[PDB]
Amino acid sequence: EVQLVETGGGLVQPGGSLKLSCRASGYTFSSFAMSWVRQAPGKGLEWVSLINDRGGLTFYVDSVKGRFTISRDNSKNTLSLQMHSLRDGDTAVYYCATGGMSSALQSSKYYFDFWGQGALVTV
Amino acid sequence: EVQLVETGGGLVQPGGSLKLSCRASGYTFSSFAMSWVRQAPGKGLEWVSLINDRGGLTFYVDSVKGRFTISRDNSKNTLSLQMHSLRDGDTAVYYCATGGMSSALQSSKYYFDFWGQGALVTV
Amino acid sequence: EVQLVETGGGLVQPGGSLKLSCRASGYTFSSFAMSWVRQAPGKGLEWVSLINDRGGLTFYVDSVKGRFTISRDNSKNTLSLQMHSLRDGDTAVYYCATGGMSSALQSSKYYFDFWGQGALVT
Amino acid sequence: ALTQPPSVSGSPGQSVTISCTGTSSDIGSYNYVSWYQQHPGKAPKLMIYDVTQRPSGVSDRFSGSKSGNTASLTISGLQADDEADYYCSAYAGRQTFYIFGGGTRLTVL
Amino acid sequence: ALTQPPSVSGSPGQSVTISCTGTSSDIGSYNYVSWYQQHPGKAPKLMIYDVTQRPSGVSDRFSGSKSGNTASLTISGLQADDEADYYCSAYAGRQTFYIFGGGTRLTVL
Amino acid sequence: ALTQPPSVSGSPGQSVTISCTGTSSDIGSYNYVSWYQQHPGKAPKLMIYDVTQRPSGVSDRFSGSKSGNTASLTISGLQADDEADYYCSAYAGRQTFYIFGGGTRLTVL
Amino acid sequence: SLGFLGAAGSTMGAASMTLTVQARNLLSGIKQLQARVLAVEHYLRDQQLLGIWGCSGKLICCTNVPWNSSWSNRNLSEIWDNMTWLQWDKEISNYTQIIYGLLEESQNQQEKNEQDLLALD
Amino acid sequence: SLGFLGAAGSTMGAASMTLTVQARNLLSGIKQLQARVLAVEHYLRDQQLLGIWGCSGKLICCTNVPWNSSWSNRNLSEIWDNMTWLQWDKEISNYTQIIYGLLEESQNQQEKNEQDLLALD
Amino acid sequence: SLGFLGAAGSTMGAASMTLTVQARNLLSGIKQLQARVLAVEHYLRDQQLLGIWGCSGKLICCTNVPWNSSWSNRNLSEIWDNMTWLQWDKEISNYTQIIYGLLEESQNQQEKNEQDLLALD
Ligand SMILES: *[C@@H]1O[C@H](CO)[C@@H](O)[C@H](O)[C@H]1NC(C)=O
Ligand SMILES: *[C@@H]1O[C@H](CO)[C@@H](O)[C@H](O)[C@H]1NC(C)=O
Ligand SMILES: *[C@@H]1O[C@H](CO)[C@@H](O)[C@H](O)[C@H]1NC(C)=O
Ligand SMILES: *[C@@H]1O[C@H](CO)[C@@H](O)[C@H](O)[C@H]1NC(C)=O
Ligand SMILES: *[C@@H]1O[C@H](CO)[C@@H](O)[C@H](O)[C@H]1NC(C)=O
Ligand SMILES: *[C@@H]1O[C@H](CO)[C@@H](O)[C@H](O)[C@H]1NC(C)=O
Ligand SMILES: *[C@@H]1O[C@H](CO)[C@@H](O)[C@H](O)[C@H]1NC(C)=O
Ligand SMILES: *[C@@H]1O[C@H](CO)[C@@H](O)[C@H](O)[C@H]1NC(C)=O
Ligand SMILES: *[C@@H]1O[C@H](CO)[C@@H](O)[C@H](O)[C@H]1NC(C)=O
Repeated sequence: EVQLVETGGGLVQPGGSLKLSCRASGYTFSSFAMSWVRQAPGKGLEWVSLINDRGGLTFYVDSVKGRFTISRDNSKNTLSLQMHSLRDGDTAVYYCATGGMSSALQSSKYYFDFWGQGALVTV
Repeated sequence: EVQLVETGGGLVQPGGSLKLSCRASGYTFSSFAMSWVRQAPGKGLEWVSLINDRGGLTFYVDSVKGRFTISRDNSKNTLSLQMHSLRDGDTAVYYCATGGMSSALQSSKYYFDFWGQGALVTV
Repeated sequence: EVQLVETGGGLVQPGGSLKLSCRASGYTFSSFAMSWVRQAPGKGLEWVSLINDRGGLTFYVDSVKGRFTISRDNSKNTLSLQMHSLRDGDTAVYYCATGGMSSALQSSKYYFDFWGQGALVT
Repeated sequence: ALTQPPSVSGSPGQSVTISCTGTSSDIGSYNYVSWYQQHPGKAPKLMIYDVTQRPSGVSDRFSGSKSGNTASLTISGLQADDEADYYCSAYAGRQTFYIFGGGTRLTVL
Repeated sequence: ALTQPPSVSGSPGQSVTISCTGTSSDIGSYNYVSWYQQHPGKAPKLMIYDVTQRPSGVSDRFSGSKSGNTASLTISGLQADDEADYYCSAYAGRQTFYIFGGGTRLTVL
Repeated sequence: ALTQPPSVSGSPGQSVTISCTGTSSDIGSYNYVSWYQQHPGKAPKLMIYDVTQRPSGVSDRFSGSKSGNTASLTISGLQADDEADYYCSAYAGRQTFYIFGGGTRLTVL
Repeated sequence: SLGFLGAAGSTMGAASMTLTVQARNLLSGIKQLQARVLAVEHYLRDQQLLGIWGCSGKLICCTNVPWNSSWSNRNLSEIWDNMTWLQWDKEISNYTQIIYGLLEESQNQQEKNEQDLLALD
Repeated sequence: SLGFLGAAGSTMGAASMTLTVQARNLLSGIKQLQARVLAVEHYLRDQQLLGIWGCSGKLICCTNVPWNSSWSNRNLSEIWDNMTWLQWDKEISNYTQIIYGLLEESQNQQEKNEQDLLALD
Repeated sequence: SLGFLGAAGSTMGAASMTLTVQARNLLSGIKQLQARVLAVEHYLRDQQLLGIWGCSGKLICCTNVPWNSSWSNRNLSEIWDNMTWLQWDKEISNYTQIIYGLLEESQNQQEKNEQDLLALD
């Protein structure tokens, strides 16, 4: 029942700015924390960013801490990642997923229970 | 009049866990902070860990920060150090000593005022 | 109309400790933060230390953080820098400058609006 | 990252175990080691969360454990449909949130 | 330190631009940059503060801007009295307050 | 660690000084430099505590001082029973509590 | 906003979003003065209790006392999503003083520990 | 010291240096009891309001609510050096409750955010 | 526990371990009302004074004002181990207001310093 659909650009020259938006359905969007996980075509999975359910708190992997912004709009059920600088090493398939955190009064997560199809971003 | 006696084994192997329990008498046990220091057979002295008089606060040298636990039982007058992993580089005589800190309402220490005999631990 | 005049000697042995001072006029002394900026004879400008308008807060570059003390006296209109260790890379003209910080009830500075002439210390 | 075997193998019906080794501040301190199954061309599916828990909908043949700084996933009764790239990940702390290991290719002989 | 060209030149009346390049942690993130004019034998005088502001007493010929991590000074209508070593600076943060570049020698042809 | 002479020596009745040298973040900033006397096969005994204080029970022949970043211990009137391994130590802060120097073998000629 | 006690019938999680509303309504001849003084004494006794626990400036205050299960063995879903605060109050009433005692002891230890850490040069 | 309210005619910047003078003087038969009880209620209402905003222990409490300009378009020199607090209080009267509401909302998010940050192992 | 004031004859060190016992006991027809109000006024004046010093949430609060020796030339063991709080209060009575004045100035400077530190981008 749970679906995550990632829509965004697939090509950007180095130094470009792009946005990826993951729209969720089949569950209460505002009840789950969500994150983005990156996988270069020849590499394994890499965690990139994590956002809370409310959106007040954001965390990033050190490699992108000064260049990527994660935000979510809970009324449209949409999680968006805005990338800046977009240096070559960021060419990869990006996936959005639920999980990775809970808001203190919920059972813990620290795992990604639902994954989207992903989107390939070429730098 | 003060005596400190370190009881524990002297020979383990890498990846082992051991514990040293130091008994003390001749002073009020709960009135002094205590610590463990070590001396490699061919080297000088190295500070290993420090515990407060109440036992609530513990400090470790970085080399053992994630491996050693220091605790004290003020009713049994016993200072215990539990070692984990026990990498060969941890072979040394471990000395039980009284001093090194004081609980804000006491004169300062920053020295080790009483010493035991030393427990030789071989990995 | 605004003048900053540095006072102090210019030559000290290595391992010596020296003190510089700066007298200022033409403005309300207690209203501006101040700093010391240095320039080696063959180099560009380097910020060394900053003091608040009240003198309670001081900041230093890591390379001098444990050896320099910056202080000010708002009744004598004087800003003084006491140097210790004084290792060679510290040969420079030391300029007295006004600015670099504000009291949070003032507009932002983050620039140096007045400069003195500089005490050359070897 | 965590170290994993580049690949594992076994016969159909055989139990195959994939291990991942980390340090004391990673797998050791935090008992949150999850496993994901990524079919080539597909997004990873969650198979194991926590050290020993499994999401509903995941077959009882997938289980795992943690000992020291070593985590492992054991897949009993290996099926042809189990050929996939398996990854483990662990919570590492507040400064670095998650660490993924290298992928392990599970092939059915 | 900041990246700044060792020297620039031009004829009287020419527009000359002096660039300054830093990183995202300093000139990029913070809109707190400044430019100083140091004539040989004299202390530097402040020419620009903030990205586009100018102290009173400074001629309109001195202007500047910032885009991304690159800041610049432009002197229109170059005069013989403008021959000097120019410096850029920027606020870096609470841990590091100010960072300066090297000097640019502006010569009038 | 603190710098210490590997060994010193002298004749009975002479004054012998052992100089322990550290840095500004330890001996310099903190007025807590202790000295210990370790006979072979025995645990170290406290000889000096604080920069200039002596424990009760230790003879007046043991003294010490600090200047700049160098601290020293002096034994006047050296006796045959003074032969020992001497150590210096100092408080370094909250992250690093104590730093010991190398040992000095004191031999009586 | 639902107003004062509007969240009383809501779940424990949802009602946590209205903590400031009830707080405002705790402060806002002889009979009137006794009623006003009583309201002040109850407010101050609750604030003193929070102060002793180290929660003097917070509406939501996290502590270092573990939950002992005997007090209530419900999981987080049952407590926060399927119960109201009135039901919880009733369920935890017999253990409230025990918890309060532990909270006092925890803060006392922390104050001593803090005092010792600030004594390290 | 200028004494109680002696800074009332001074600029806001200068007046900010005497906050403890008025704070001390906020606390220092039916009529006597009603007036002193009333003084207590006003004190506690202001302290409760600071508490809700997370300012329970401060006289100068720096918060995370941005200034919206419409409330007052004066720059920092025009406000802190060329005005007294009485003039400001008159100028900002119509926006006082708006600011207070925003302050409450900001603190609520911070407490919830802190609660979540402390839930990360 | 020794109960309310049971530590009065104990040493200052030992007596410092019972601060919550007395803290609970400061708060817990015209005469009854007036005394209840008076107890509230004394409690609030002491809490307000602690707030001025930045100690609003602590029973043991460390400060940045040095001891001037003239106030008392005793060592730490002479005060904390060989004296009761009653003896100390008598010994230090003449300097109590001096100490309080210094504490106020220290906190005022600290608030300005915090305000300036929070203004560095
Ligand atoms: C009362 O319970 C119902 C159950 O559907 C829920 O929708 C509603 O929000 C609750 N009321 C309040 C005030 O929370
Ligand atoms: C929990 O409560 C039980 C009694 O039900 C008691 O024996 C035990 O000590 C308590 N444990 C803790 C950790 O407080
Ligand atoms: C509390 O104690 C009373 C004693 O009669 C008992 O009836 C009641 O069930 C108890 N409540 C709980 C929640 O244990
Ligand atoms: C009143 O204003 C004058 C300037 O007109 C100023 O000098 C004086 O200090 C002010 N008084 C107070 C109490 O601030
Ligand atoms: C400022 O207030 C006005 C109403 O006076 C409102 O429309 C506007 O959105 C506010 N601006 C911000 C940034 O909150
Ligand atoms: C507040 O609103 C009233 C409405 O009549 C207006 O007269 C008054 O000037 C306003 N005050 C301010 C400070 O905006
Ligand atoms: C009273 O003094 C004696 C002296 O030995 C001591 O043992 C006892 O604990 C003291 N009483 C209290 C209540 O501290
Ligand atoms: C201590 O108090 C005396 C007056 O009794 C005063 O002269 C002296 O300056 C004070 N010392 C300090 C360091 O404040
Ligand atoms: C306090 O002052 C009075 C004034 O008569 C004096 O008798 C007393 O000794 C003083 N006490 C101290 C402790 O200085």
